[PDB]
Amino acid sequence: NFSADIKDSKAYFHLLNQIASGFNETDDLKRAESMLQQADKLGCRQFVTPADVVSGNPKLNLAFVANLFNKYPALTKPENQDIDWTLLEGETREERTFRNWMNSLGVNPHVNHLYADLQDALVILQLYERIKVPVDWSKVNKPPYPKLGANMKKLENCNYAVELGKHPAKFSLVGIGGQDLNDGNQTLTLALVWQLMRRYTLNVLEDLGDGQKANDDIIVNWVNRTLSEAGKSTSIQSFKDKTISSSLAVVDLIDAIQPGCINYDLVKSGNLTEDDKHNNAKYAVSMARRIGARVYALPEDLVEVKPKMVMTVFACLMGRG
Amino acid sequence: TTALVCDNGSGLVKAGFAGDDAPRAVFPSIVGRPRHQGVMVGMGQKDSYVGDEAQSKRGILTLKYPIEHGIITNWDDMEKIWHHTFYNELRVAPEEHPTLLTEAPLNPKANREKMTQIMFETFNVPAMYVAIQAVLSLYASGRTTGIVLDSGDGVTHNVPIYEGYALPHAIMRLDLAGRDLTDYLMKILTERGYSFVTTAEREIVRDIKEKLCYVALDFENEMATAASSSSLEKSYELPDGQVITIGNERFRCPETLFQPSFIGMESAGIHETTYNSIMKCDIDIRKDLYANNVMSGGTTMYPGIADRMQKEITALAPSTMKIKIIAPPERKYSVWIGGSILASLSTFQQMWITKQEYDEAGPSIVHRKC
Amino acid sequence: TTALVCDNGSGLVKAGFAGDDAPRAVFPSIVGRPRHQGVMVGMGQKDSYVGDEAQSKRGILTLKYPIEHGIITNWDDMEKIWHHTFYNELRVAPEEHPTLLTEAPLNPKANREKMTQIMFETFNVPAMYVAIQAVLSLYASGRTTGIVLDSGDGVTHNVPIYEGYALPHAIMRLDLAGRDLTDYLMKILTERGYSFVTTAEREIVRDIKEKLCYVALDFENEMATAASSSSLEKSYELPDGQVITIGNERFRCPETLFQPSFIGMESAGIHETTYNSIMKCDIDIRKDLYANNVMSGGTTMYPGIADRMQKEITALAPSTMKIKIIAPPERKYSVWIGGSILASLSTFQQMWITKQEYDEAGPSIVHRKC
Amino acid sequence: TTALVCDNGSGLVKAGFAGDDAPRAVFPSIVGRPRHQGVMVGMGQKDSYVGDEAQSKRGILTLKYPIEHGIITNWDDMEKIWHHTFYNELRVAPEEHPTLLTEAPLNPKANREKMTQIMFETFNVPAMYVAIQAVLSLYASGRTTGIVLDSGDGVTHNVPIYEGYALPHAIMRLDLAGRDLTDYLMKILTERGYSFVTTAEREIVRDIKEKLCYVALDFENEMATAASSSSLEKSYELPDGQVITIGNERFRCPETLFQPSFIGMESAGIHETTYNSIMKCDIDIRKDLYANNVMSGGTTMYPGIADRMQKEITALAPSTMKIKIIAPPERKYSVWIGGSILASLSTFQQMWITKQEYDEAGPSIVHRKC
Ligand SMILES: Nc1ncnc2c1ncn2[C@@H]1O[C@H](COP(=O)(O)OP(=O)(O)O)[C@@H](O)[C@H]1O
Ligand SMILES: Nc1ncnc2c1ncn2[C@@H]1O[C@H](COP(=O)(O)OP(=O)(O)O)[C@@H](O)[C@H]1O
Ligand SMILES: Nc1ncnc2c1ncn2[C@@H]1O[C@H](COP(=O)(O)OP(=O)(O)O)[C@@H](O)[C@H]1O
Ligand SMILES: [Mg+2]
Ligand SMILES: [Mg+2]
Ligand SMILES: [Mg+2]
Repeated sequence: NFSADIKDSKAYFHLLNQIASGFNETDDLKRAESMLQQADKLGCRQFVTPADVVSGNPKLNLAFVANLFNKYPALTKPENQDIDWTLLEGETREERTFRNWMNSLGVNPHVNHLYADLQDALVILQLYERIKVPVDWSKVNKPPYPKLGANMKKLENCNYAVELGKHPAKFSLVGIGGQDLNDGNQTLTLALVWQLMRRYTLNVLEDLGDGQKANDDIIVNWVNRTLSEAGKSTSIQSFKDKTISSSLAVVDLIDAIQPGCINYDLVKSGNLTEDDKHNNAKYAVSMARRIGARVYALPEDLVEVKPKMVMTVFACLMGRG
Repeated sequence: TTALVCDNGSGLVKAGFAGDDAPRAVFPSIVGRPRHQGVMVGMGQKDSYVGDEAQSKRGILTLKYPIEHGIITNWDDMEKIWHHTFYNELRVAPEEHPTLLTEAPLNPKANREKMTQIMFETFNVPAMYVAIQAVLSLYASGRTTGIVLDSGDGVTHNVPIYEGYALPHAIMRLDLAGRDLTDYLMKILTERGYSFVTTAEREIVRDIKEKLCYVALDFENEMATAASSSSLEKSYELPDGQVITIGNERFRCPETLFQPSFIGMESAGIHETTYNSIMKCDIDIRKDLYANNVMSGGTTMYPGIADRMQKEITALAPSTMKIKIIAPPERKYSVWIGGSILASLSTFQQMWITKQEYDEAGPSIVHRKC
Repeated sequence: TTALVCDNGSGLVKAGFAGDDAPRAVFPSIVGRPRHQGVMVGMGQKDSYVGDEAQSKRGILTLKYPIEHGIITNWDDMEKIWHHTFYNELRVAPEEHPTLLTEAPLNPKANREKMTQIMFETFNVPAMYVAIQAVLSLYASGRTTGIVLDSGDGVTHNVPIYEGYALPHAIMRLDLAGRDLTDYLMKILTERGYSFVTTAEREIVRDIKEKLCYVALDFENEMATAASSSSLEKSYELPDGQVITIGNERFRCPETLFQPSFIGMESAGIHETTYNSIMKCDIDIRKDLYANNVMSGGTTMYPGIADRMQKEITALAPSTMKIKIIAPPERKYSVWIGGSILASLSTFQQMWITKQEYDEAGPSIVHRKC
Repeated sequence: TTALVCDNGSGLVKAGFAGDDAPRAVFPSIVGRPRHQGVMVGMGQKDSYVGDEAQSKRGILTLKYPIEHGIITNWDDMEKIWHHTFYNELRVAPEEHPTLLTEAPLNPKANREKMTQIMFETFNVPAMYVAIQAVLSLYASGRTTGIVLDSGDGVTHNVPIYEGYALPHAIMRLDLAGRDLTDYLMKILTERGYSFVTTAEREIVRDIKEKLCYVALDFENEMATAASSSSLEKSYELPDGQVITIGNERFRCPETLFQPSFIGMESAGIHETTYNSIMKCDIDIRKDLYANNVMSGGTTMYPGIADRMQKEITALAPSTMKIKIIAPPERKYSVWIGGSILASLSTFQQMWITKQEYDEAGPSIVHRKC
C-alpha cells in the first residue's frame, strides 16, 4: 500500500538503482538529493520536487513512475537496432542520418524508414513542436482513420502542415505542395526536412552560445578547460584531428562530470584497433544518450572523422557546465 | 567550402558541385501553370510546377521556357528555377557557396548584369563568375587550341582558340538550334496527317526527334532512297497508345542544320559557318584549327553528324589540310564538365567576383571581371 | 451544428447528416393525388401523399414526378418533397443546418437559381451549396483522377477529372436513363400481350426491371439463345396474384444503353460516349483515364454492366492501354456518400453560401460560388 | 472547251465554269441516309441523299460531312458529291473539261494525291489543277501583296504574299472554324433550356448562328450590357412552330475566334495568329502586310468582325503602322472567284496536269506541279 513503501518513496530509490540503493540516505531530504543524483545519472527529470519524498506527494509518487519505466523499458534501446547499421537496406546514408535525428529527438511513433515515415502531419507537427512553433491542436486529428475519415481528412491535416512553417516563412519551402505527402516525391521529401534539421542545430548553437551562434574556438576551449579538471589525456586539438582515438577522452570528460556505471575495463590505450573503434562508436553514443545527450550524429563519426557532427556531445557537456 | 556550377541552358538545367565528374541535377528549364478548372477541394492549391513534375503533369498545364535563344525572357520564372535548383535539387544554402554560371557569346549584356544582381541580392552568394560556354567545352577536352562548335537547344555558336587565346572578331553565332528543328518537325509531320499543336505535344515531338532523327551523309541519295523503298520507315507509340510511322522526316529535320532555308533562314550551314570562322583567322593558325574541331551540345548528338561535318569541311578545305572532328560521348555535358574543372582550380579562386566588389561597382563589375 | 446532404435524384431522394456512411432516408421522388370517390366520411381529407405513403396507396392515386431529366418541372410538389424530407423523414429544423445540394451538369441555370431561392427563403437555411453529382461520386472513391459514369433515373452524363481538375469541353450528357428503360420495357411487354398503362403499373414495371433485367455481354448470341431455348425465361407475380413470364426482354431492355436506336435515339452507346469523352481529352492523360472509369447511379446496378463496358471500351481502345472499370457495391449511394464526405471537411466550411451573401447577390450568387 | 471550277469546302460546295463571276452551283457538302423503318411500298428504294434534298429531308435522315477540317474523311461519299456536282448540279461530262480544285495549306499529302487519282481514273478528266484557297482569295481581291485570313467551316489559315511571292514558313493554320462555333452554340443553348442533339438539329443551330450572331467590339462590356438589360435579346422560330430567344450567346459563340479557350484549346485567337504570321515575315514588307489584311470565307461574315480585327491588331502593332482590313461583300465566294480568274488566264494554260503526265508519273505528279 501507499503508506508501506510509497509514502516515504522507499521503493522508488530501489527502482532508480535498478535502472541506474538510495534509500540508505536515512532522511527524506538526503534521499531526495540522492534522487536528484540518480536523475543526473538517468535523465528522467521532468517535474521532480522534494515534496514527493518530504511530504510524500501522491501525485508526484504516481506520476514519476512513468519517467522511471518508459525511459528504461527493460533497457530495450532502439539504438541496438541501429547497431545493425543497415537494419534496412536500400536507403541512402543521408536519409539514415535524418532518421536517426528524429529517433534521438523522441518522436512518439517509432522510426521505420524515411519513405514510410512522415507520411502524415503528426510527424512534421512534432517537428514543428521542437522548433517551438505553436500548434492549433483543434485542427489536429486522428491517425488510424476509417473508410469514412480516410486519407482525405489526412489531406486536411497535410496541407495544414504546409501552411505551417510558411507561417513564419523564410524556409524557402514554397515549392512544396500540400498534397504531395501522399505523392511522396523524393526530392520534395528531402527538401522539406533537411533545412529543418539544420535549423534545429542552429538553435542548438544559439542555445549553448552567449546569445549568438557558438564559435568553434570556444567549443574546444571550454572542452579543454573542463578537460583540465581531468587531464589524464592531453587535450582536443582540432575538429579535423584524424586521431579519433581521442573519443576515449570524450568519455573521460564524461567521467569528469559523472563517473557512474562506466566501463573503463572496456577502455583501451591509444594503440586502438578498428574493432575497438567500432565498439567505441556505439558505446560512447549509448553512454551519452543515457546521460541525457540529444546525440544527433551517427556512431560512424568515430571511424569517419566528420567535423560537422562531433559538436553533438559537447552540447550536452556545456549544458552540464 | 565548395563552389557550385550551374549551367543554365535554354533547354536543360545542369548543376552540381566543383570537383565532380558529372552534374548532380539535370532537369528541363520550364514552368507550367494549370490550364483547366480545378474541381476538387484542396487539390488546386499549387499554382506552379517547375522541374520534372511539370513534365509529368503536362497534361493540364501550359509550359513556358524562361530562356529563348539563350536570352532570359521571363525573369520571375527564372528565379523560380534557381530557387528550385538551389533548395530542392541540390538542397544547399546559396549564402555559403561561390557559384559559377555560363553564357553564350554575342548576347545582350544586361542579361549578364541581371543574373549577377539576382545572385548577389536574391541569393546573396559569397562570390560568383560568368563564363562563355564554348570555353568550358574546351576545358572539358583538355586541349588549349581549337574551334568549338556548340549547339544546345537555342543557340549555335563557333569559337576558335589558339594557345588559350580566343579571336573575338571571328566569333560567329547562329540563332538556329534544337527547338527550331523541333518546330520544323512539327511542321512537316502534318504531311502524313500527324498534328501536334500544344506545348505538351511539343515535348512529345521533341522526344520523337531525339529518338528517330539522324544525319544522312548524302541528302539527295537518302531522299531518293526514301522515295523508292520503305526501308527507312520507323514507328512510334504516342502516350495514349497511338502509333505513327516516319521514314523521310527522320533526316529532313537535321538537314536544316546544313540547309537553314528549310525554315526560311538566310544564314549559312554549320559546316560553312565553321569554315568562314576559320577563314577569318590568321593564315598561320588555320591548319591547327582544321585539326581540332570540337563539338558540344545535345543538338550535336545526331547519328552521322561527325562524318557529315568531316566530309563537308573536307570539301571546303585547300585539300592539303587535314580535317579532324572531335566528338566525345559526353558532349551533352562538356560545358558543365569544363566548368567543374575550371572552378576546381586553385588559381581561379582569385578570379571570383566577391560581394564586396559588387557592393561598390554594381552589376556592371561583371563586364570587367568576366 | 451539423450539415445536411440531400441528393434530389431523378427518381429517388437520398438524404442524411454529414459524417454518416449512408443516407438516413431514401424514398421515391413522387407525389400522389386521389382519383376515386371517397366514400367514407373523414378518411378522404388528405389531398396529397408524398413519400412511401404515395407508393403504398398507389392503388387509388395518380402519381407524378416533379423532376424529369433532372430538371425540376413542378416546384410546388418539389417543395412538398423537401418539407417531407426535413420535417418527416429527418425531423430537423433547417434554419439550424447548412445544406448541400446536387445537380447534373449541362442543366438550365434557372433550376439552380430557383432551388437556391427556395432554400434561403422558404426554408431559411443558414447556408447551402450545389455540387455536381459525379464529382461527389469521385469523392466517394477516394481518387483524384478518373472519369465518372453516372446514370440515375433521368440523365446519363460523363465527367473526366485529372488530379482534381475537370475538362468542361469533354463533358458528355445523355438524356437516356432508367425511367426510359422502364418505359421501353412497358412498350415491349405488349408483344406477349401484357399491358400496363397507369402510373402505378409503371411502378410495378420498375420493380420488374430492378428484379429480372440484365446486360448481355454479346447481344446477338443472346437473342439466338432466347430464340432457340427457354432457359432464360422467368416469372413475376402481380399484386392481384397474376403471373407473367419473360425471357428475351430481360436483356433487350438494358441493351438500349448500348443501342439508343431501340427507342429511336440517334445518340451512341454509353461505352462510345465514354470513349469519345476520353478522346476529347489531352492525349497525355488518356492513359490514366482509361485506367480510371467510375460507374455511379442506380441504373449501373445491372448485372454485367461493368464487363460489357470493359469489353466494348477495350474494343475501342488502342489495345495497348489497360482498361479498368471501378464498380463498388455502394454505387447506389456514391454521390450522397461523397457529399457527406465533402460536407465533413473543415476546408469546405468557407465554401458555403451564407444567406448574408445571398442578401446581396440574389440567387445569381450560385453561379459564382458553385 | 472550258474549265470547271470546284471549290470543295468543309461545309459548302461551290462549283461553276471559269470566266463566270459567281459559282453556278452552291449546295451543302453532306450525304444523308435513312434511320427509320420504311412502311410504304416503292418509297424506301433510295439509299442516300446528297444535295439540298438531303437538307430538306433531314428529319428522317442522318447527315454526314465527308470533309472535316479540310480533310476528306470519306471517299465514297466524296465521289457521290463529285458525281452530283458534275452530272446533276452542273450537268456536264467531266471528260470534256479540265478541272481546277482547291485545298487548304498544311494538309496531308495523301488527300491531294487521292483527289488527283479520282479525277483522272473515275471522272477521266483531260487535265486538272489543285490551288491554294488563300492564293485564290488574293486573286479575287485584284492584289499581289497582302496577308490573307481564310475562315470556312473546318479550317482557319493565314498566308502572307508580297509582290506575288509567298512566305511558306510564315503560313499558319488553325483547326477552328464555323462548325466548331456551331457546336459551341449548341452547348451554350442549354443554359436557357433549349436542346439540340440530332445532326438535323445541328443544322438548325447553324441557321440560328448565321442569323443572330455578331462580333462584339468589347466583349467584357457587352457581357455587362446583356447582364443588366434585355436590349440584345432576339427571337427565332423552330421548324415545329416553337420560338426561342437568345440575348447573350449571340456574341459569346463568335468570341471563340478570339478566345479559343472557350472550347478548351490552348491556341491563341485569330488576331494574334495573324500578328504572329506577320512578325514572322521580313521587317521591310510588314508595313504592306499591315495595310493589306484580306478576309475570306463564310465564317468571316459576322457583324463587327472586321472592326474587332482592326482594333486587336492595332493593339498588337507598333502604333506607327496603319492597319487596314479588306472585307468585300463577296467574301463568301472569293476562293471560287479567284479560281475562275486563274483558270481564265492564258499564262496558266501550260500549268494543267495533263492526263499523259499522270499516266507516266502516278498521283505524285501533283506535288511537283502544284
Ligand atoms: N540524342 C539526341 N538526338 C537528337 N537531339 C537531341 C538528343 N538529345 C537531346 N537532343 C536535343 O538537344 C537539346 C539538348 O539540350 P542541351 O544540349 O542541354 O541544350 P542547352 O545547352 O540549351 O540546355 C534538346 O533540345 C533536345 O531536343
Ligand atoms: N438493381 C438494379 N438494376 C437495374 N436498375 C436499377 C437497379 N436499382 C435501381 N435501378 C434503377 O436506377 C434508378 C434510380 O437510380 P438513382 O441513382 O437513385 O437515380 P436518381 O439519382 O435519378 O434518383 C431507377 O430508375 C431504377 O430503375
Ligand atoms: N452570315 C454568317 N454569319 C456567321 N456565320 C456564317 C455566315 N454565313 C456562313 N457562316 C458559317 O460559315 C461556314 C461556311 O463557310 P464557308 O466559307 O462556305 O465554308 P467552307 O470553306 O467549308 O465552304 C458555316 O459554318 C456557316 O455556319
Ligand atoms: Mg544548357
Ligand atoms: Mg443518383
Ligand atoms: Mg472555304
